[PDB]
Amino acid sequence: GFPLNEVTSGVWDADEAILLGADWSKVVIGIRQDITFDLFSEGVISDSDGKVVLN
Amino acid sequence: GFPLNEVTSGVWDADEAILLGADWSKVVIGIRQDITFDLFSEGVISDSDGKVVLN
Repeated sequence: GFPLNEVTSGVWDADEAILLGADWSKVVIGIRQDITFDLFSEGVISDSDGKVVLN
Repeated sequence: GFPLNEVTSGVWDADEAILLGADWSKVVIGIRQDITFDLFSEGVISDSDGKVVLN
């Protein structure tokens, strides 16, 4: 009689767990900044060594 | 009879001089470009050797 959600997104590891039950009001997510998109046309993609890979 | 302009910035090295007197009409500053501020959000800070240091 409780809501069941099968986790279809590929995150689940069946070798670690089968099921999790919880009081979901005791789990909290803080949204500091909502999903933000910026578009750019100047500048560089660069390596960790500081080499340019796309200008 | 001349104003005693004390230099209150940190520039004055008092181990070099106590006072400087002059004909101030003989001292000229030429301004070519006034203090200019620009803000950047695309681009790179780079090394003397072409390496990227901040992107």
